[PDB]
Amino acid sequence: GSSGSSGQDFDYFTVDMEKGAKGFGFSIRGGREYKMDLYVLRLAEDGPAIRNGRMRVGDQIIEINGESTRDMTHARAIELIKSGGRRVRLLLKRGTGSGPSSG
Repeated sequence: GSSGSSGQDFDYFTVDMEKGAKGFGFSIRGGREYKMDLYVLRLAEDGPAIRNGRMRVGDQIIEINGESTRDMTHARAIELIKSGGRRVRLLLKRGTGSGPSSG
């Protein structure tokens, strides 16, 4: 009587931010175009992104605006952030882990 998928990935948390002076103030990298997942290229020091926190530079985006980030190209994810509007919600997880793995 057990239940649970296989593969204990990092913390699957969602991100919530709005548009700024020159946009959300965040970029992405990778994609089907390069045969790799979508990560956060960099962050805007003076943008609403770097102020959000939920998302940082060096993470892996598994979801974007609630749209499964699969079989998608860096171009798509780029249009999704502008397709939603001023508010963009993507699922990101920090590679910090659950803590010290020892015992």
